[PDB]
Amino acid sequence: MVAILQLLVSMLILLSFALVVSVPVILVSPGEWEKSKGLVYTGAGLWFGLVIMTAAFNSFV
Amino acid sequence: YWIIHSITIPALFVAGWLFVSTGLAYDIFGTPRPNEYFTQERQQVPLVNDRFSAKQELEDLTKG
Amino acid sequence: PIFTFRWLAIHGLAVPTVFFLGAITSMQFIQR
Amino acid sequence: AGRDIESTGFAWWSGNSRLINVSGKLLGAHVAHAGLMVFWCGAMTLFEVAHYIPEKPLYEQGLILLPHLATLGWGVGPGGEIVDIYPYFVVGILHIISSAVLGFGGVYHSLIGPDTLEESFPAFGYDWRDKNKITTILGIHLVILGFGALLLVVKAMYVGGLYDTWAPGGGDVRIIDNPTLNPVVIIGYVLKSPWGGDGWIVSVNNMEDIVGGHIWIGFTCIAGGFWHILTKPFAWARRAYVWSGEAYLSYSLVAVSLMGFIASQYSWYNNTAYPSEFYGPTGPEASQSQAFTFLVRDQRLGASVASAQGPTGLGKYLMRSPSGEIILGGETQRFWDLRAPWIEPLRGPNGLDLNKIKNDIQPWQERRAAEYMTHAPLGSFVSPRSWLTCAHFLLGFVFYIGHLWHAGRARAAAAGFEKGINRENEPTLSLRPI
Amino acid sequence: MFTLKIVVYTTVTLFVSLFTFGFLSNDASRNPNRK
Amino acid sequence: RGWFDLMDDWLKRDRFVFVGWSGLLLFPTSYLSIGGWFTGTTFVTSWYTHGLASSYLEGCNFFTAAVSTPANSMGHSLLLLWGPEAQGDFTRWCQIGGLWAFCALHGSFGLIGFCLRQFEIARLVGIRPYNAIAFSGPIAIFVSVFLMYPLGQASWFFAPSLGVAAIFRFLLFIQGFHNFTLNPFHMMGVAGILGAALLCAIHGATVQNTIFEDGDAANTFRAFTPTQAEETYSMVTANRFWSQIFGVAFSNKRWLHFFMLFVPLAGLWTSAIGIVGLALNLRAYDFVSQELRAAEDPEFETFYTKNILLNEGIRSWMAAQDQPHENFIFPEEVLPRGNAL
Amino acid sequence: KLPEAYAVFKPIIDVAPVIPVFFLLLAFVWQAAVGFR
Amino acid sequence: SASLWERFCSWITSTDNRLYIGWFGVLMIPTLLTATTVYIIAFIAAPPVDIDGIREPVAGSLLYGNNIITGAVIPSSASIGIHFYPIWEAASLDEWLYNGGPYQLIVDHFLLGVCGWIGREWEFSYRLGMRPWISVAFTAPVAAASAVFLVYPIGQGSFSDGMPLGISGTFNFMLVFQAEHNILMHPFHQLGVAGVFGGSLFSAMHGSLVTSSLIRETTENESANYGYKFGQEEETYNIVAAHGYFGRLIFQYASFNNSRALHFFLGLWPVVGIWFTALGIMTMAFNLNGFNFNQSVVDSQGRVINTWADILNRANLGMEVMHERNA
Amino acid sequence: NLQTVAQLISLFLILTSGPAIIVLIALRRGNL
Amino acid sequence: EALGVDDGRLLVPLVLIPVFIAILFSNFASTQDNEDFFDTYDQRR
Ligand code: CLA
Ligand code: CLA
Ligand code: CLA
Ligand SMILES: CC1=CCCC(C)(C)[C@H]1/C=C/C(C)=C/C=C/C(C)=C/C=C/C=C(C)/C=C/C=C(C)/C=C/C1=C(C)CCCC1(C)C
Ligand SMILES: CC1=CCCC(C)(C)[C@H]1/C=C/C(C)=C/C=C/C(C)=C/C=C/C=C(C)/C=C/C=C(C)/C=C/C1=C(C)CCCC1(C)C
Ligand SMILES: CC1=CCCC(C)(C)[C@H]1/C=C/C(C)=C/C=C/C(C)=C/C=C/C=C(C)/C=C/C=C(C)/C=C/C1=C(C)CCCC1(C)C
Ligand SMILES: [Cl-]
Ligand SMILES: [Cl-]
Ligand SMILES: [Fe+2]
Ligand SMILES: [Mn+2]
Ligand SMILES: [Mn+2]
Repeated sequence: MVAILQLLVSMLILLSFALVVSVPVILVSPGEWEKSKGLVYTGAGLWFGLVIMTAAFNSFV
Repeated sequence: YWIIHSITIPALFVAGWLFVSTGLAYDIFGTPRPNEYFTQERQQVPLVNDRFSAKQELEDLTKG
Repeated sequence: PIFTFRWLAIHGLAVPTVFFLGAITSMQFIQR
Repeated sequence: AGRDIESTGFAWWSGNSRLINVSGKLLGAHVAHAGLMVFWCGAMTLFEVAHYIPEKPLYEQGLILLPHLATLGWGVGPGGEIVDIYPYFVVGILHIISSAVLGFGGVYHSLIGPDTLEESFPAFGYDWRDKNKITTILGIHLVILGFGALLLVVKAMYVGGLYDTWAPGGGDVRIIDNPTLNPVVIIGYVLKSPWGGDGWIVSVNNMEDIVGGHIWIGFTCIAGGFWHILTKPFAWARRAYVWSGEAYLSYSLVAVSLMGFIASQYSWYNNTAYPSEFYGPTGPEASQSQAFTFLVRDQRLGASVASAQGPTGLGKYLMRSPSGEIILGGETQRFWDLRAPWIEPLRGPNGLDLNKIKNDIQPWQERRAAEYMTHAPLGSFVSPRSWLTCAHFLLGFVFYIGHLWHAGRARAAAAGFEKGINRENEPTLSLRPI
Repeated sequence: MFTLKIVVYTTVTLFVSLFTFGFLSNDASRNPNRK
Repeated sequence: RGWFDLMDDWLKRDRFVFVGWSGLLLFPTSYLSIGGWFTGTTFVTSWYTHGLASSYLEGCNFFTAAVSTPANSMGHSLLLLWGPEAQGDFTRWCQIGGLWAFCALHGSFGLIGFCLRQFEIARLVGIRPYNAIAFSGPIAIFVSVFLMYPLGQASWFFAPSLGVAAIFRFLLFIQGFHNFTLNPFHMMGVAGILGAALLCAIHGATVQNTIFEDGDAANTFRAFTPTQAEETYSMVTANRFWSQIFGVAFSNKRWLHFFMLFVPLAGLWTSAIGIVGLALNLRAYDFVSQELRAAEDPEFETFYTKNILLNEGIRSWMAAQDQPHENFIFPEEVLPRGNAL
Repeated sequence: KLPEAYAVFKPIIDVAPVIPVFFLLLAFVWQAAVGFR
Repeated sequence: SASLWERFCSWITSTDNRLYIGWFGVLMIPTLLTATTVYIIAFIAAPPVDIDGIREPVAGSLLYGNNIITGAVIPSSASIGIHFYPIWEAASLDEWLYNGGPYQLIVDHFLLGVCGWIGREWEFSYRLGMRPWISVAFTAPVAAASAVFLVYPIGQGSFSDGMPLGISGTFNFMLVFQAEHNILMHPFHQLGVAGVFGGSLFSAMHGSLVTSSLIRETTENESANYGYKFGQEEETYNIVAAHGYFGRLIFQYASFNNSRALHFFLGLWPVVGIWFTALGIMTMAFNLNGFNFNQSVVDSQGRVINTWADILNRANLGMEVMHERNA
Repeated sequence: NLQTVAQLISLFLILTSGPAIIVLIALRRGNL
Repeated sequence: EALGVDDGRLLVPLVLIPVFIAILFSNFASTQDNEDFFDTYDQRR
């Protein structure tokens, strides 16, 4: 029950790092945000979902 | 520039490191090691007393 | 080229500077 | 372009000055800085809970945010002992996660958001000279601040309560049932002298006064916010102030400078909003605790050149105050204005009563006095009170400097000579000499 | 001592009021670039 | 041309670093002094001269590392490496404090060389030599403090050691044994230094706040160009401001800059006179009338008497470790204290 | 001490509070990237 | 002109006065004059003050056996602490003089006066149409004075810890501060020392470079200062010549070609240094003392090998025992 | 210490994340 | 307490003097044009 939570929040850290690197680059770059606008939405939704799941699993630990 | 300085500079840094790690600095400059500040016979602070016999006095003090 | 005032002064500063930096870095890892 | 000295007149080291006349980027910069502040709060809370050693007190571990959370009543039991650090972890997590949202908002409103707001969002745009709109924004944020103060009040009275050092037998988490809503007490606190023995607003010594004053502050801020939303500055106010972004910045700078000085004095002197079980004893508290411990060790046993009433007029470590009251003697005489929970039961109408110290003393008071004697901000360890006081005093001074700089430049720019003397119509050449 | 206190209070109040109402008298307009 | 003319032409060539004839004295002496100071603060100990560890090899940091003065057993010896004290032995020469003499002598000659460099560059450029006369201030400071004071004292031991904490120790030692704050020449030096700092700050602020609007940019550093025949700031506005704010103001730029030159130089020379007076223990330590008043009146106390007591405390509680050669042994009963005074 | 599940993430948390300083440095780096225009 | 109050405002903010008054001067002049006359009267004829509060007064007045150097206005009694102590809060005038009340009077009126001086410098800068940041420069000595007169007594809890208004009293304050806090090892006092030394060096250097490159506008029979005329539009010295001399004295890159940047640096350096040393005094008022390198070197056996910091600590201890008249 | 290595690795990644954005913007030639 | 006012008579200078000056200031304030200007500062005086 603890290893699952550790893996989940590690995935959350990795996704937060990826979003921090990508989102300003995607938005500022004139080439991006047209062919890859939905990628930002999917990444942010996955980030919030990971936050919610970590909050859920924190309860059982 | 970088071709010569990629060999001379690290070798010089390692030489400076070994000047201390091998204990040559203590021998050259007379700096006492942490285990030889006070001898068994002399537990006090060693001080030179005469200017014209300073070399012999330091030889006597640093002999042990 | 091989010998210049600027070159000699720079090396007179640098060859001891790097030697002393190595010595101090070694001093940092002494048991003390 | 608007992002270079050629098109703006501002160099890179003054580059944020290019944000004065663009609203969207300015809003983004402010939201990004807010995200930075929330990120620091969350990260430092996580850092402090990660380094918290249960046996040591909070003030012996160099912690400054955990005492703030403990004063609010979270994770603290009777006597100031810390039960669990999980609510502190939750606070840190919530701040550090909201920081991501605030940082995204700042980045969006700074980089890809519109440079100006009035052409696309007229409800948010401004000119720095439309007094009605600036007063409306001021009123909205005033309502926000008043609601924050009322949120603190609700925490004090409804959700868990606040830690009180003045509870009997040591501090405890108590619900503030009846705060002081009487305007006379609050006005007297605001109008009190700031010197020794009075202390102005720093000397508030009970939680009821704190909660009542925060009730008054919250409702007053809500009323003033609605006022500034529904009104325009009067003729006396319009002709007295400079109406530009830099002038408002200077006003905020002097306000926060005064607030920083007040907070430094609060951390140094106040032991009610800054409990000594979390922040450690104050300097006067430590000195008086050392004197009291010596007095106790003289009353018990009595071999420390004090066995009877022969020494002095009163007992040892006792003298009379400048107003005649009985106080602790010695070098601690300057700290006779200290009021601490472990010494209040031993003080009577005339001051410290020797027989009451002899008989009505409690072991927890002795333990508090000894542990405060061990850790002295002045001396007998760097106190967290010392860190807070020094840091915020320095911040208050440098922000007074910033206020002076920005106010002078706002005046010069409004008048129109902040770039230098015109050299064509020089003002001093028209004035007659002498 | 009360008479000294009332004199000091009178003087301080007078000077502070003069300062306050002087800086309220459109002080920004008192610049050489004002037209 | 001759060999001397060709050497003069080569030494005067416009290179990145000007050499000149004065360089032949400046560069080797200054380089050796700086290198010897680094060597002493890095490797050389003070254990056999002061009973102290002052080197990075012994564990000291930047503040506590110093090139300590020679042992008091040496008099005012030049401490030549080949001299009778060392007799060519580098290790014994470093142990007896000869590196301090090396640094001090080569540094004094480096200061002389730098002053000659200022003279030579002023002559070649074609300007008045008001540098190397300003530098006479620092030269006098160094000569009085590091050379004349130990020469007047017992030995080089009482000179300042070349270190941060060593300099702080020298300050407190001089205060304790001479009451140098009470010295009027030191007071004139303090006035000169503080007035020079005041002049620097006030002149910078006055010039920055009286500039002409010579540019359309808010940042006004671009509005100036070196090839200007016009003044970049209003002297009349500054004079009016300081005449109606302070009551007096500069009206001549040349007099203002000469005054900004003169104040620190005069302060340094007065302080040098005071230190020369200290060199022979000819100190303004005490006021005889105040001492007589305090002797016949135990209830008479001024801050001067408290300063005298403080200086007595520094002398007694530091003599034992600051002068280990004297073998001072003071019992706790003889040590002055505020309690039982 | 952190909770049991979050103990292994102590190092990154220890790096966390000094992040804003880097932000300041990052700004300078950005001004270095554009040539301080 | 329009009204009586308008005429009063015009006279107050008039540039035709010999000394500008202004609204800040309306507060500055009474406070400064009061503090000045009280300081003169106290320095001449004040009774001795029981500064330590243990009924042993300390004399600091000329009529009680002091000279100019040893004379001072003794700080307030330690029994007073930082309590507000005006004349009307004392039982008698003798009691007020005995407890160091004039020190509090002078300190408070002088701090109000220097704040008014900052504001008045800004006010006359605004009246003359010049830039207003001379007052920002003047904040640094004001900050230092407030730190040594107000902030340190607040942190310590007694005005008796403030700097005495004298010369020997100032020296005593410095020595006691060094003993208590080791200010010499404090990095902010080191920054202040660097600031004042750099200010002296830069003032001397700027004066030397301007005087060295003075353009010949005068004859040998008169002073060179007459080569400059007040109000002249041309520059009195050659910036290019001084820049070339400075760039040849050191390497070429180290030079201030821009005169405005050079003067900005001249203003900035000592002001920043004094700001840092005032901040250091403020921090040490709340016991944020300097670096402690005592007993930093030990041998293998564990015996402490002394450094220069140990000698400094010995001197500080020698001062400390003398300052504390109690155990 | 393994925790020291973890701290150094996390610090390196955080310090890389900053200039990485600027480098990517320069590669994509955006508004830098 | 309050503004150091331990005697009621001390309230007489603290109110009458600020009011009286204000009355003088009123003669200034009524003279000035009190309309909006939409500027950094009001040059009308
Ligand atoms: C916290 C302080 C702070 C803040 C909020 C800002 C904010 C801003 N500055 Mg200022 N600035 C600052 C400090 C700050 N600056 C300092 C210290 C300096 C001196 C070096 C400057 C010098 C300066 C100049 C000279 C200029 C600005 C400008 C700007 C604006 C746009 C910058 C731009 O084009 O980005 C371009 C930068 C990039 C493309 C690279 C950075 C990419 C992002 C922002 C990195 C963020 C990392 C973060 C982890 C991402 C989170 C993602 C999220 C989903 C979680 C913006 C409003 C400009 C402006 O708008 O003027 C009109 C301008 O001309 N600033
Ligand atoms: C951050 C909050 C904030 C801000 C920036 C403003 C800003 C403004 N207000 Mg608003 N206001 C606020 C909160 C705020 N107000 C609140 C909470 C209320 C409810 C009480 C009001 C009620 C209000 C009214 C009724 C009026 C203003 C007016 C004004 C304008 C001129 C104010 C002025 O000259 O001060 C003048 C300040 C004083 C005369 C000083 C009074 C100080 C009192 C006596 C307390 C003293 C405490 C202490 C002893 C001294 C200070 C100590 C310090 C260290 C704390 C200005 C636009 C005026 C205007 O033109 O708008 C229409 C106006 O008529 N405000
Ligand atoms: C909320 C507070 C606030 C705000 C919004 C502003 C906003 C502004 N100020 Mg003001 N200022 C303030 C407080 C504030 N200031 C204070 C408190 C001071 C006193 C110190 C000043 C002193 C000041 C001056 C003297 C000037 C401004 C200027 C400016 C403008 C441009 C700023 C800029 O580009 O920064 C650029 C940012 C930098 C160059 C970075 C500076 C970094 C500092 C020196 C390091 C300090 C230590 C650091 C915090 C520790 C981190 C360690 C790290 C280095 C490893 C802008 C309008 C300038 C201007 O254009 O006027 C309109 C100007 O000349 N301000
Ligand atoms: C605008 C501007 C222009 C140029 C200049 C400029 C200054 C460079 C720039 C500014 C840009 C700025 C200032 C941008 C602002 C950027 C900011 C403040 C970004 C905040 C990021 C925080 C994150 C991703 C934290 C998430 C926390 C988590 C996942 C918590 C997790 C936890 C869980 C769940 C459980 C426990 C474990 C952990 C892991 C601790
Ligand atoms: C991090 C940090 C913080 C703040 C900023 C900072 C200061 C820039 C930085 C510091 C960085 C640091 C640590 C910088 C340190 C740099 C260092 C240590 C430079 C050392 C140079 C040594 C020299 C020149 C010695 C030459 C020896 C000679 C000439 C020998 C002479 C000989 C002697 C003994 C005498 C006999 C004759 C001979 C034989 C000739
Ligand atoms: C002298 C010098 C040289 C050149 C000129 C110069 C530029 C002026 C200067 C530069 C000097 C220097 C030293 C410049 C150095 C500049 C550097 C290295 C700046 C680094 C910035 C990194 C940031 C802002 C990281 C943000 C990461 C976040 C928010 C994510 C965090 C986290 C991750 C892992 C994921 C979620 C969990 C959390 C914890 C939230
Ligand atoms: Cl005691
Ligand atoms: Cl003393
Ligand atoms: Fe100049
Ligand atoms: Mn003290
Ligand atoms: Mn003491």
